[PDB]
Amino acid sequence: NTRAYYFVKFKRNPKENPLSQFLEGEILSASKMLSKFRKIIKEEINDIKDTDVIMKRKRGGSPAVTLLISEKISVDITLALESKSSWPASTQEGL
Amino acid sequence: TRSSRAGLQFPVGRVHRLLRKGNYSERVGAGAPVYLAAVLEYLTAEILELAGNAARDNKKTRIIPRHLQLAIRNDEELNKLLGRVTIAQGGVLPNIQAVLLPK
Amino acid sequence: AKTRSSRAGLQFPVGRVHRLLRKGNYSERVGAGAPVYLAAVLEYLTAEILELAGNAARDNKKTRIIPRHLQLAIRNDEELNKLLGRVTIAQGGVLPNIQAVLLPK
Amino acid sequence: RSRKESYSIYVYKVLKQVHPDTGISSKAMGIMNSFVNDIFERIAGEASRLAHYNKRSTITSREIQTAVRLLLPGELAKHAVSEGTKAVTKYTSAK
Amino acid sequence: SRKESYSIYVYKVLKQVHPDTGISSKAMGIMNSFVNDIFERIAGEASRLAHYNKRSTITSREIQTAVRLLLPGELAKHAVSEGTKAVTKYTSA
Amino acid sequence: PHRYRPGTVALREIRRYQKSTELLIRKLPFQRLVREIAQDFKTDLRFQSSAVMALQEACEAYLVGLFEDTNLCAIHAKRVTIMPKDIQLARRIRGER
Amino acid sequence: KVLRDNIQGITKPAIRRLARRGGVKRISGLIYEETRGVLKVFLENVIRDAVTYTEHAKRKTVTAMDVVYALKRQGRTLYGFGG
Amino acid sequence: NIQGITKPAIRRLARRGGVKRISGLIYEETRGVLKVFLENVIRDAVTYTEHAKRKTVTAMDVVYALKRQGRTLYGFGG
DNA sequence: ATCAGAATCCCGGTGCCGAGGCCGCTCAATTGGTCGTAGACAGCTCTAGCACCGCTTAAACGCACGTACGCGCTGTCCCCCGCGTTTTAACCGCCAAGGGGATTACTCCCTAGTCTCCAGGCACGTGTCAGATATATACATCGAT
DNA sequence: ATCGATGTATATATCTGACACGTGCCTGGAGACTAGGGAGTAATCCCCTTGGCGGTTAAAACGCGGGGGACAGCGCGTACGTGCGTTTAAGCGGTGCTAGAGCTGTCTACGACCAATTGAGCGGCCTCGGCACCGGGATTCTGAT
Repeated sequence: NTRAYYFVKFKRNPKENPLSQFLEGEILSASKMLSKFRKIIKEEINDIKDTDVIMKRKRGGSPAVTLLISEKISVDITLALESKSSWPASTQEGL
Repeated sequence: TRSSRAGLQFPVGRVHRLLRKGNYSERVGAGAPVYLAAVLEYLTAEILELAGNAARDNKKTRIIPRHLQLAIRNDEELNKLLGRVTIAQGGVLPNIQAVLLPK
Repeated sequence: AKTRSSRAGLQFPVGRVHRLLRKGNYSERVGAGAPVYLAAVLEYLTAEILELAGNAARDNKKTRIIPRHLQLAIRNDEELNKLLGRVTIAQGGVLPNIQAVLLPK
Repeated sequence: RSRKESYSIYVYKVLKQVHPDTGISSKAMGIMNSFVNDIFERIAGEASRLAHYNKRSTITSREIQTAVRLLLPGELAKHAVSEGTKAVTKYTSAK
Repeated sequence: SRKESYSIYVYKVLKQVHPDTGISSKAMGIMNSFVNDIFERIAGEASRLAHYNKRSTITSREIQTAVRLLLPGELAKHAVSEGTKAVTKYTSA
Repeated sequence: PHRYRPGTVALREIRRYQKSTELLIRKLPFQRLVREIAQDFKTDLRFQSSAVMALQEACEAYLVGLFEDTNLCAIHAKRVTIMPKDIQLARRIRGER
Repeated sequence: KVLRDNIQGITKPAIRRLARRGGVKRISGLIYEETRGVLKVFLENVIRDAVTYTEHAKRKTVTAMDVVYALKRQGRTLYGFGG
Repeated sequence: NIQGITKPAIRRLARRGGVKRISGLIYEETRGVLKVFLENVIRDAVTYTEHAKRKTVTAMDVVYALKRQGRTLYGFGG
């Protein structure tokens, strides 16, 4: 009943959805998704040969990845699921 | 306090002082005295609760060592925890071997 | 003499014992003579066990103290057997001892 | 006029929680007192042995939990672990 | 790149006692565990004796009464003799 | 058929299995028993070979030290055969369950 | 791959041999089931603590030091497996 | 002076233990057993005492002695 | 059965003392705030655990038979038990002596901590000999004959 | 009791893997200073142990007779040991995969530490109840009748 934090369960869908690997039973686990995301980012930024791009250590889940370019730039990359469906029932009287 | 913060009755402060000045390790995580005070309070509540009931059976409103011995030795997993502990003025469990009974 | 072991006439490492007493959290401090004493006691106990075991080996006309011989040394000596009563010894076997009733007449 | 420590009033409060009308005699007081001391020394000794076995320098709630799971027998162990987790969690819930 | 043990010290004691008797590998493991066991016992007893008296240091006095508490009769007497002899010599000169 | 009087082969087997020291419980079935008992505590555990051997040493030491006390109990009742009441008396005196 | 009912791996001659080492001259036929029960109780009581020491070390492999620590806790110290 | 543990007192201990019928030699054996146990426990108590540089064996000394024998004893300020 | 003679259990008035409640104060628990480091997280490496196959062969199984031994039954005797009487020494309360525990103040020396050598110890690698087994041999001994 | 032969123990020849030993590096042990706090030592208080005693009485000790339980002997049936032949699955070796132990760098959270301070806890004190108990009554045991 927090109105803002939700569990995500995939509904029926014929065409297999590539997020199956990230399931924990019937719930899509934020942890495993984040893990794969950060692993991919790290291995890709290690392909940056002539620029020190450093992945900052884990702190939470909302600031999923924080990258440091050279010694002045910082970029926060946040991963988000998109839903085309109706806004969740609770979040109606807003806006 | 700090025991109230955890909803405990046993003093987390004192258990911290004892885990620190007792030379159990160099450092003591601040969440350890809480866990330990809770386990102590749970075991004390268990013992005192079984004890109380036995005293009430002896229609008495005051636990005495005999009642603690009755509680500790009747309960199967409290016995195994204090299997090697003699309780002063405790007596034994009323138990006559079935072969000795009359026939 | 440089090393404390040779200065104390022992063979066990006074220094290693001092370290183990310090980083073992037995007390805030460790007196100077405590490692010396403790290493002397350890050396005496291991000398006793090895002496008895060597004798047990010389009995069976072997030259190497195997575990069997340590077991014979420990069990066949009242005081060690009281010190090591709750001690299993791998490959130790047991003392050869048939109860007095089981033998035929 | 010194200050000798003992768990008298604590055991007393737990009693008044679990039997609001039953008292406890000074000798059974001493027995509960030595029981608290014995169990606490066992648990802390096993926590210390755990820490030194894994070459750590902190007795955290992990070590106390494994000490409880080692000492107290089965059902008592499970319920004590639950009680401790709940207390520690509540302690984290405050500030 | 190190591992602690007593595998060589026990060998020295052996050569000092039985000058021509080897010692197997598993027997060396046994003795290496026996020394550790007696060490943890005497040290734990000395720690208990340090707290029971509200001391802080493990002197030689503590180790001595710990040896008296653990080892049985004649082993206790001989071990205490050896300990005081080694300590006194260390103090000397 | 030629035959020693019963008891003789048991005596020589006592001599023989008290001289030697090799493990007596056959190894692989004990490894399987250890894994089967461990499954009830944490699925998919791996057992260092020497850890399984340490369990086997401890278990054979315990069963031998239990049959010694059992034989003491049985002889105490003017018997030679050991029987489950003997084992249960030994384990009740020792303090076990 | 689950295993089940290997307590019959402690065969009849294996228990007979363990007894003969213990000194027993003549074994009754119901000793085998009681001995298997006793062995299984002991093994559970030791492997529980071995696995607990493991899990606390965050490992997934029961070392021999964990078995030795479990035995030392049960009060049956074992010599000859490191530590 | 061990005879102070009189025959009826050993009888009472055995009653509490649940013993129905007592032989006649149980008394001497029980005096021996008790003397052994007391020798061990008082030896450790006096050891703790001597080490504390005291001269009065106190309750905590006997409690510790019994704990060291493996017979923990609740009830004396442990 | 029954009837009795105690033994035990119930219910109520009664005293005593010990426990439960209150109050004052001192001291340890709490709270910030700072700093160092333990340990967590990840990532690489490679050891060691698991799985599987095929053979050989020792061990386990199954079965049959006989005899030793477990167990029930009976008989005798001695030795605990229970009871009544006589003795003895434990309990208790009191008082006195004084030894030793416990506390405090002061001082010193013993150990922690740190930094700087450097040799004792460990892993590696190697050569050889102690012990297990093979083969042969002398003698104990189990036992049905 | 002789065989004998099964088994045990004694004697020598061979192989080989385990051990005892000879290096190379490295890291932990040792040494010299500094500093400060823990332990020793002396003085003093006062509690608490020991001893002595006198009385009373509950408990111990002693005698005795009798019965009931321990112990030996015998008989009988089963059930355990022993030997063979057949079956099974352990043990060994060899390969192959890889999951996880183990080591290392980085970095941040967390816990030690110190000073202030404030309430929780300990101790002294006192009032009330709760348990022991006595007594009377009622029911239920054990045992001869």
